[PDB]
Amino acid sequence: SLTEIEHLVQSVCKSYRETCQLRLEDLLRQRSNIFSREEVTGYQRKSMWEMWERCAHHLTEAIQYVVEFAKRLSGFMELCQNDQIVLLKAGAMEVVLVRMCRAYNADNRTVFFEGKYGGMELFRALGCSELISSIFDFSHSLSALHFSEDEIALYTALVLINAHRPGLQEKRKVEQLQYNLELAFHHHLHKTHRQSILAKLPPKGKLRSLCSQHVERLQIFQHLHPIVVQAAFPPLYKELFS
Ligand SMILES: O=C(O)c1ccc(/N=C/c2c(-c3c(Cl)cccc3C(F)(F)F)noc2-c2cc[nH]c2)cc1
Repeated sequence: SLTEIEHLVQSVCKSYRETCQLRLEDLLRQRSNIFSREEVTGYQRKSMWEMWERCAHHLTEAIQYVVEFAKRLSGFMELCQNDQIVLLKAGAMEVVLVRMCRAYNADNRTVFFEGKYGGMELFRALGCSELISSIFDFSHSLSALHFSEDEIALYTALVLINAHRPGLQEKRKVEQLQYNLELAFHHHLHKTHRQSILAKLPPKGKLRSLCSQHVERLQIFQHLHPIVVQAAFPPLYKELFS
């Protein structure tokens, strides 16, 4: 049934639109709005721990939007809670990292952060320059594809719905969702004459390794300087915080 796959594309893109935080038109319109040298120095002089508090708050919010995205994916709520948590634990921050490329400007290597665009030197006080550089580099590689909003929506749905995640109890049910999302993505790329991006997408293991380094650093900061989380998803919170 072709209309079932067309309906799936529509529903995935709708969930993405309802959870994507900033509209692409707003991000693009703000590209000329760049932090001044005075404003960059103000961020660099902030305590590591204040920048950590700010970034942790932004990342928690971003994860929560990804959870809402997943909750609206067809069939996700029909998975058992164990498998929902397995998939979100493994993939929600990977989706956050992919979503960042929308807010990245490859021409001056800046990201939209707290209302204006700034380079990675904005984050100097965190003392994480290698991680920050890796995140910027990863956003650069995606942004060069000119990833469309529907491409991000369908691709990030597949980042989440991955039947190979260790620990799933109902692997056949996740497989069925994955196959339908794969078909939705590939059908959409053919319709829009964008199958050329398939060979240019991040290779196997690159997003995994970047996310692993990223979450490891967040866990170190949270151990040294715990933040208060506006916790909305107790089963997921319990897996990440201790
Ligand atoms: O509302 C809720 O219940 C809820 C629950 C969990 C949330 N995020 C957990 C985080 C964090 C993280 C962040 Cl975002 C900030 C500070 C410290 C961390 C730390 F690393 F300590 F966990 N990093 O990766 C994840 C993650 C989530 C799914 N897969 C990976 C957010 C909101």
